[PDB]
Formats: sequence, structure tokens, C-alpha cells
Amino acid sequence: ATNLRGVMAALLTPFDQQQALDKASLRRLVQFNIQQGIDGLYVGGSTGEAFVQSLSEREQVLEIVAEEAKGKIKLIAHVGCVSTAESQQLAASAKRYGFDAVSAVTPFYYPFSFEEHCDHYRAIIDSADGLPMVVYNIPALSGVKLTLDQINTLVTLPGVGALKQTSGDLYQMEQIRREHPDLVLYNGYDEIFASGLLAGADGGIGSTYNIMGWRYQGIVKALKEGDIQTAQKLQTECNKVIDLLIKTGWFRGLKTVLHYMDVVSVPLCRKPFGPVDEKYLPELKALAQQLMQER
Amino acid sequence: MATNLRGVMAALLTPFDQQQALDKASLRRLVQFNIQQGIDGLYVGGSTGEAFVQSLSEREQVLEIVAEEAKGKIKLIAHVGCVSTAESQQLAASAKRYGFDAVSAVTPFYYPFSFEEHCDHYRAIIDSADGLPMVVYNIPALSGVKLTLDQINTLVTLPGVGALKQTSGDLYQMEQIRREHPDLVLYNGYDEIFASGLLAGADGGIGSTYNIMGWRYQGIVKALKEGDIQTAQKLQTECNKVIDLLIKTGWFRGLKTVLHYMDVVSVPLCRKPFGPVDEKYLPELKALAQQLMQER
Amino acid sequence: NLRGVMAALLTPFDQQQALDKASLRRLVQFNIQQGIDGLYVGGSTGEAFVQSLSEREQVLEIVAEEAKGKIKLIAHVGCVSTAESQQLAASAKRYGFDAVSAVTPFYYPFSFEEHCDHYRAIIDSADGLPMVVYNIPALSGVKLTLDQINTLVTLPGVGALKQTSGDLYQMEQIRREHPDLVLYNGYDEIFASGLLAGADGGIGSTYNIMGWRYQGIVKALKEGDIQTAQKLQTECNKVIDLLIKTGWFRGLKTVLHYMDVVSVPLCRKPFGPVDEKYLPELKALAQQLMQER
Amino acid sequence: TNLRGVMAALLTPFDQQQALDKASLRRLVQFNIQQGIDGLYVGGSTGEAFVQSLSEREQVLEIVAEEAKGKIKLIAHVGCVSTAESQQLAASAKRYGFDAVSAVTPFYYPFSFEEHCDHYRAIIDSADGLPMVVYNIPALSGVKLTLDQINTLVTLPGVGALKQTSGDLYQMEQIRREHPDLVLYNGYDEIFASGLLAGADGGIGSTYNIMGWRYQGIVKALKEGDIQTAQKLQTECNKVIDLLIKTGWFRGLKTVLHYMDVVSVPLCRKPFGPVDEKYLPELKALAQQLMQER
Repeated sequence: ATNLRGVMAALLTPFDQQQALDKASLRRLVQFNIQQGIDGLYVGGSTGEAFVQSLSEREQVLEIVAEEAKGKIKLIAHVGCVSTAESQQLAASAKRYGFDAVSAVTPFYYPFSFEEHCDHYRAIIDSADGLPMVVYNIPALSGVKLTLDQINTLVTLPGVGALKQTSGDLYQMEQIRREHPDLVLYNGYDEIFASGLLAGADGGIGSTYNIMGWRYQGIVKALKEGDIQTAQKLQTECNKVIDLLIKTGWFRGLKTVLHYMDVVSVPLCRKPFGPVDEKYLPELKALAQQLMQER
Repeated sequence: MATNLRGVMAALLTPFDQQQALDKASLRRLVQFNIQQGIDGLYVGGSTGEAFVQSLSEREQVLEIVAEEAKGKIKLIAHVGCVSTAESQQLAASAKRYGFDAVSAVTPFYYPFSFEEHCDHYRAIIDSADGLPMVVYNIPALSGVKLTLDQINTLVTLPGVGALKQTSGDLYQMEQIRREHPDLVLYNGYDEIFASGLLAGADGGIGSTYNIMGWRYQGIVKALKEGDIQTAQKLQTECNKVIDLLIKTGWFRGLKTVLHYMDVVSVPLCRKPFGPVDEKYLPELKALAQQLMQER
Repeated sequence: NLRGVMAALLTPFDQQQALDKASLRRLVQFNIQQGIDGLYVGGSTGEAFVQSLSEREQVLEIVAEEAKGKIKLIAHVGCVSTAESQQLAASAKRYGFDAVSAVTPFYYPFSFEEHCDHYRAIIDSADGLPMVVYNIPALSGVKLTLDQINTLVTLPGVGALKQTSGDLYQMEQIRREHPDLVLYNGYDEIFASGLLAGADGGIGSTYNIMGWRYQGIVKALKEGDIQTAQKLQTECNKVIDLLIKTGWFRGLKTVLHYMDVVSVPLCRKPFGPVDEKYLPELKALAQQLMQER
Repeated sequence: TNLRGVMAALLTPFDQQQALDKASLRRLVQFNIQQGIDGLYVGGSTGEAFVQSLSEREQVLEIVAEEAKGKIKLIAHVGCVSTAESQQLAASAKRYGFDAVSAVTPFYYPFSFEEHCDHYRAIIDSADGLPMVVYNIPALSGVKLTLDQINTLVTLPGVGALKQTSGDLYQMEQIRREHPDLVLYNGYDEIFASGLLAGADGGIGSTYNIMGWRYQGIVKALKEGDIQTAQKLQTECNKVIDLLIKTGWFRGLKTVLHYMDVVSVPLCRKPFGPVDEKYLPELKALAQQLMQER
């Protein structure tokens, strides 16, 4: 494709017993996603446990993923940090590795004015040296609450080519689409994907795509063909899985599923994240069984 | 068709005269106007009818008149909720006396009540509804009451509860609710996400904007049913352009002003502390009324 | 002078949820005898929002008959509706109250301008009685800024502010901006800290059963006796800890019942009854308080 | 001795190149000591730790120890979102001879209370004996703890204090009540006096860097039952805080320290922007006021 629209998986970062990067597992996961027919990969975001990794660690993941999939699927590098300098450094690396775009979550923890938020994005676009920027809006985790006018301004900053809208507000989703007819708009909450597209999103970036991305591709197609029932059924099945992931723990639940699919060696997350309660293993293992059979 | 509450129903506004008193003629005109645009039914005495700046007798008067005007023609849901359980019980008995098809009550507000107290409140009202199904009313934005999914499941399964008015933009919960209750009558409460709400699981809706463009929402239901996503989306977008304006002008007064220009409501005022519409917005409101009448 | 320690009055009901006049009169006399500076009537504590307008007027009238000319009387005439609030303000004037008060209109969103016109209209109907601006975001849902609060307390006819907020930075900012303002601390559980921050008095639910403790804190801080001020606040907080567990208004009514002041300790539905498991503690608290004073 | 007292949350001075300005850092430390401060809280929010690398944080910790170890108490905030990164800093703090360590509840990602407790246990382990100062700050962390959870944290093996950055003075009293011997630091400077009255027996604050003596005075005044004096000092502190909120908190403090000839270049790291020039007159005059008053 010659654009950034599509269904992109937010890549997980496989670790070993020592909580260190499991390269072999990382490669298998990238290849697994490609096999599922995913349009691209969102790397180094929240889902990649980037915020509990160092700059060089995130950089190492970007390089491996590029090697594995550059030129086969689109690659978006989340380079955001609270620090502008650190974010710029990762932006330069992503450019160097040949990614198709960069992305950054609104800097968090410290309260920054909207003007400071804009300058932060501008500085990163600068270090991105040509790669388009995907503004990343996720108030739930960032705590940064933006008005519609602020979102419009951000999406219109020179160099911005897309918005990752991780919000359950579908009134605002529709308002954004109405204001920007050509904007690449990613639905950020998997559990409302179907309704998100109907409201105006023309794609999505999600962590659960890793184990059932074909289902989301299926909803996009179903909607395009006017098959509401199929779209709803697919969304219902995705939410049944989401209910479980919320019970078991999101990232660790996903890594465990990927473990039973023979993709990830050690399904651990980094501390403070704890391990999956062994009582959930049966359901998680059984889920992997279904997903593989469903393929 | 005889008793099912599924459908698209307008949350009725309450027209007042220049003295802030009930304008009976306009109330009757508004009921017929809604009936003429093919609305499935009316939700009476809710937040939209300004029930919370009305006395019990005033709410009963509206209930009775609406009943005389539309009983038998369309479905009628009486919102009898008050903070007080006893007052709610009184309105409930009157709703049954006037011949309404169902009753509804907002989660009692202001004072913090435990979940068990909310359940007993609903049970008491259901008792006084003597047969009329109860429509649970979830609206955290205004009530300040945030229910968990489990609590919502407990409420909708209480004996005598036949529907839920989900006034929430959380479409994940909407789907979870539909998944847990495959037969439940589930009303989308936020007009601005109607199309998406139906897709998530809602099987109908109740809203303030239905008063001036209810046929658009019916069109959306029709479009989705026929797999015409483009039409559904186009209709939702037009509804949202209107909603964009109402939010700027004031919701209830903006709607009344439009109805006024559509020759339905004589005086478009809401009761104080609600102020009047800022004159700078009249041109858009008049243009909208003109646009809607040509469309209808 | 409206400065002082005033009890937010509870409204006693009978077994059938109707007003219990005899207990209402008893409660008013009980407060007077324990030396309260005045009473705040018809507020949240009085269960005003589960009462009709005539019921609220009935309570105001009886209280005036019992306390007028003996202690200060503030009538909370607030309703969502301005017109209803105006009716109560005019009745308060007729009964001879010293002042009126109104919570910021709730449930429906209102612009700040609309809130100001709401207060103006009530002040007018109050026919001369000073207005006590009532700020309680936790329950009302209306969160005002310092600037807005400044505008409200400077409206003509406004004579005090009931600051029911735990933000003591803002309490200090209000005192700094208004040196002569009658500023009532609204959260009993931080009374001592509220005074240090700037409040020059208070209005509270718990004053009905231990008002002398708060009078004791005003006295202790005035004499520079921080040690005593803290002990008293701490004891007040051991009580508040319990009330939060039992249910606030019904817990206070149960205590007053065991003190033979209130005949029936019930609040109106949807408020439920007190869980029998808390009765031993409530009975023990009543005995302790009666022996203390 | 113990950890009770008035501890200034140390700012991190940078040069024109956004890099650590050791000269100004050392000067700020000594400046604080001369004010009569009881200790320093190093590497916290106020020190822009979350826009510094681990190595940069360690460097800061080491220089301060060299300047103050054995002169005043030293607490090292070593908290990061990552447990392992927090432990690295804890081990370093032990190495440089700090009196205690501290960690803000890990943020951004939603962690269960159990994971939070285990997070503190791990850091405490790596602290190798140094007491832990639990850090409660919902406003910035987004983590909301109940009183029961707070009681559990302060009773964890190895915890010796609680940094209470909350305006809830009812909860402050409840904490003191439940833990009569607990070191309790008031976290919001603008309510310092009231926090002490509610139960706090000291505090940690950013504004202490430019007027720590006023806070010590409040302690003295309350201790001597002088209410009006405590109030006037708090009012003076809040007039300052009102201005800092307008100019930007950290940069406003650095700017004041600049006119006091302590910090060479008063800039914070990006995304933080510079101070609006229209405020310089007020900030400069405030510096003068404080210098004379001192």
C-alpha cells in the first residue's frame, strides 16, 4: 500500500527468564503477525512495555523488527518519552532503520501546556527527518485530556500524517473524521473496533491483533460488504477474548496465549508486572487452541 | 407490537408560556408532531421534560395530557423518578392510572446511596407500577452514579424490569450488556453515537433530538438493517452537525427554539436558572428549522 | 453577627416517614441547651431534597417558633429551580430567619452567569436577609474556580460562605482575598485545620451531638493550645469514622434517639435503616457523650 | 537520629546545553544547608528525574552526598516505572551513603496493589538496609490508594516513612491516628501549617529551596502555640505559591534562585518551556524580598 491506512498490530516485546529481550521470540512474533496478513506493526508503544525499557533497549527492538519486516509490511515506530531529547534520539534511529513513520504519546506525568505539547511534536518530527508522525492520544494512561480544537491543531501540525485515537468517545471520533476527511484515523480500543470504524476510523492499531488480527481484518471487510451481522459477530468474539484478558492481565495474558501457540518461549512481562495466575492457564491454553484451529 | 418496548422514542420536551407555566396547547402540538413523524413512542417526564424543576402535580399534569393525546397511538413511557422513593411511588401509580405502557426512574441522586438502596428504590417503584414494566435509567453524566457492569446486571434482572436506557458513551459496556442479556430491550441514550450504539448491541433508543429529526434516527435503523453503512453514516453525521450546534446554544432551549420556528412551540423558554438562547445563534437555529421542514 | 459554630439541623421523621414535630422541637432545644451559636435549617443534613416545598416551609416555621431570638437561624432555601428557591426565601423572611442560603443548582448543567442570576433572584426574594453562598462540589457536582467563588461572595446581599470543601489552599486564598468574610468550615473532619487555614467558624451535621467539642477547638486555638485542639479534633474524627460506616444522617439520628431526643431514627427512603451490627457502638457512643456533657 | 523534619525537594540545575550544571547544583545544596534545612529529598519529581537518564540521576545523587553527607539527612528518590531500574538507583544510594530511599508509586501502566507492594519490597531489598519512604501522590501518578492500602504500605518490612502529597487533611489525621510513631511528611507546601496540625510531623517541598526558613518558623511557631505567627508565615508562603503557579513551578523556582545568584541558567528540560518574560520583574523582586528578609 502507498498509504498508512489499515489494521496494525501493537507489537509485544518477548522476554526470557532473566527479563531480557528474547530475540528469537521477537522474530517469531513479527513473522507470525505477517502470516496473519496484518497490514503493519506499531513498535515500541505501551504494548511493547517500552516504558520499562531503556532507550537502547527500545532501539534494539526497532532494529530487529526492521530486519524482519522492513519492505513486507508498514512499520510505525513509537518513539515517545516524557523527554523531548530522548524522543528525538529514538526518532533519528527509526529513520536510520527505515521505518515508514514515527509516533509519540503525549508526554506525561508532568503537566505541560498545550503549546509545550505542540513544540514537543515539532521537535520529534524534525529528528524524524521526513517520516510522517502519528499523534498518539490516550488520556486513560497518559492523563493528558485534550479538547477537540487541540486535537485538530495537533493533526494539522506540519509533518503529521495520522492519529492513533485510543479513546472510547465515538462522538469525538466522528467529529475528527468530519473535520479531516483525508486523515488516517486509527481506532485505538479493540473492544469497540467495529463501532469505531462506523464512527469514522479507517483502521486501527491494537494489542490483541497479535493473536487474532484476522478477526479485525474480517470486520473491516464485513463492514465494506454491508454485512452487519458478520461484523457484529466478529466483534462479539473479540470481546469474549478481551473479557478474559482483563481478568488474567492484558499483556501477560496475550504473551501466554502466544506461548501456547509456540511463538513466545517465556510469556513474562517486566516487573512491577506480575505473573499470570496459574488458575487461568486452562482458559488461556484453550483459547490458543481455538484461535489456531480457527485459522 | 402490542406491548414490546423496543424502538426509537423521543424524550419529550415540556413547553412553557411566558410566565414559566405549562403551555398546554404547545404540549399537545408537540405530541402530535412527534406522532406525525412516525416516532415509535414517547419518554415523558425525564430530564428532557425538565421534571427536576417541576413539582409532582406538574409532572402528573403533563403525564395525563400526553396520555389523552397519544394513548393507543404510540408507546408511552412515564419517567416517575425522583430522589425520594415515596414521591416516585406516587408518580408510578398515576402513570398506571393514566394508561402508560411502562415506567422509568433515574438512579436517585445528590445523596450517596448504596447499591442495595438503589435496588430497593427500584423494587418499591416497580411495586407501585403495578404491572407496568420498569425501564432502568443509567446516566452517570448527570446523576453522578457510576454503576459497575455486575451492578447493572443485577438491576436489569430485578423482577419487573423490562428495559434499560443506557445513557453512556461506553460501547464496550453496551456490547457486554447485550451479550449478558440477549433479550433485553436496550435503548441507546447518547444521540450523537446512535449508529455506533446500535452496532454495539442497542436495539433502539431514547433521545432529546428525536423531537426535531426523529425520522433520521429511524432512517439509520433502516439503513443498518439493510446493510447500507454509507447511508447510516451520512445520517449520523447530519444528526451530529445539529448536536454540535445544540451544545453551543444550550440543549433543551435550542430544541425548543427550533420547534418554535417549526410552529409547534409558542414560547421556547426553559425554566430558570436556565437562561434564554443567546441571540447570536438565532440565524443558525432558524436556518436549521427551515432545513428540517423542507426535508420532512 | 453570623460568625460562629452552627449546627446543620436534622429533620426527625416518624415510623411512616412523616415529619415528627415533637422530636423536631426537642432537637432544637437540645442544640440550644448545649450552647450552639445557631442553626442551619433545610440543608442537605435536613434531608431537604427528599422533602416537598411545603414540608420544608413547615420545618422552617416550627424552628423559628422554637429558636427565633435565642440563637442565629439560617434557612437553606436552595432548590434546582429558581422560582421554588424564591418561594422558600420569602417564607424564611416571613418566619423571621436571620439569613438564607442556597446550594448551587444541581443535576442540570448551568453556566456561571446562570448561577449568579440564580443567587440574585433569591437574594431579592429574601427581602433583606443576607445570603450564605453554599459551595459543596462533592454532592452538587458543581466545581467552581476561585475567581467564580470571589464573584459570588461579592454579589450584593451576600453575607457569608459555607465552604464545604477539603481544599485548604483555596480556604486560605478565600480568606486572603476577603479579610472580613464570614467563612464557615464545611467538613467537620478537618475543622481545626480549616480554622488555621482561614475559616472563622463552621456549620456541621455532627454539631447536633458534640457541638461543644468544636466550640472547644475554637477556644483552644485562640489560646494557642494546639495540643488540646488536636485531641478534640481526633475524638471528633473517631466519631466521624463510625458515622461513615453506619451512614451519616441515620447514624446521628440513632445517637440522638438513644439520648431520648429523637423518637424515631429513620431517614426517608431511599436511605435504608442502620445495620443492626452497628447498634452496640452507637449506643456506646451515646452513653459516652451523655456522660461527657 | 531519625527522619522527621523539614526536607527540601532538590531542584536539578542545567546549563545552556540542557546538561547538568555541577557548579550550580553544589551551590544549591550549600544554599539549602545555610537556610537551616533538616535534609534533602533528591531525585524526585522536583529534580526532573523523569526527564533524566539513570546515569544522570546517579550522578546527581553522588554529588549531593559529597556536599551534604554527614551535615544533614539525605533521602534518595529512586523510583522509576521499572522495578529493576528503581533497584539500580537504590543500590547506588546505599553506595553513596544516603540515609534513606524513596519511590513514587509506579505510573502510566495500571498495576494492582499487590504489584505495588512487591515493587516496594524489591527496591527495599536492593536498598540493603536503608529505610523506605513510601510516596503517595495521586495527582501526578494517577494511582488512587485507599486508607487500608496506605496502612499496608507503611507497615511493609523496611518502610520508615510516608511522603503524603495529598490535600485530604482528614486522611492525614487518620494516618497519624493509626500510626503514632510514623514519620509523616506533608507534601503540599500551600497547606503546610494545616497539615502539621492534622498530624504531619514535618514535610518535603519544592518551595523550601527558596524560603525553607519560613517553614521551619511555622514548625517553631506551632510548637510554641503561636497560631497567628504560623498563619502569617503560611500566607506569605502562599503569596509565593500563587505566583509560581502562574509562571510555572520548577522554572519559577530556578529563576528565583538565579536572581539569588545560586543557579547560573534557570532552565528546565524540554518539553518544559521557558518562563514568560513578563514575569521576570515579579520573580526578580521576589528574589530581593527573600534575600533581604533572610
